[PDB]
Amino acid sequence: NVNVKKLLESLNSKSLGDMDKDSELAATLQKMINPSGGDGNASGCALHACMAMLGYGVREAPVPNEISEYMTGFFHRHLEQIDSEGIVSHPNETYSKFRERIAENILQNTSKGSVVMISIEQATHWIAGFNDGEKIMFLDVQTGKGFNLYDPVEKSPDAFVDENSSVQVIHVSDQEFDHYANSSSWKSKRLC
Repeated sequence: NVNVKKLLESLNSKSLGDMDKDSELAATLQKMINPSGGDGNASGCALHACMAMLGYGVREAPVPNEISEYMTGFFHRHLEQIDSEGIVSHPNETYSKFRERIAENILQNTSKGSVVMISIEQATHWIAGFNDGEKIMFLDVQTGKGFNLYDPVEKSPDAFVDENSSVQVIHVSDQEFDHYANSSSWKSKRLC
């Protein structure tokens, strides 16, 4: 049975950058959550990242033909904030800088232990985001990457971000997460 509080300790006891550390946990979690490396629709994954980070347990995300039991209608309570403009990219802003400004905005509105679902360019893609007290961990348990903006190639910390790259941080209520936890959908997903 997989213990996330265990990983996080190990991880944080290394000479790695905040992006490495994310890229690492995410690549770890991705072999369990998205073993298939399915590059389909990625809300499923993004949320299992959240479930896992809250201590609900690591489980495989829905597959394409499971998105119908639960995720088909998961965001209805949040379509306005997704459809929104969100946190927009600056010009000459690098990837690292953007990620950092996105993090400091999340830290301002969340608490240690809290997670968020992160819409990238209006649900173009989906990543998770985990508050550890001190910093945000952006995880992309689908592609096994850390922070990214769903570009077709990898980007370096010092890459320049495209102009009007946008991200909308979605604060799913704890009820929504709990609702999903007592849901046969969740329960029938493979543990670890």
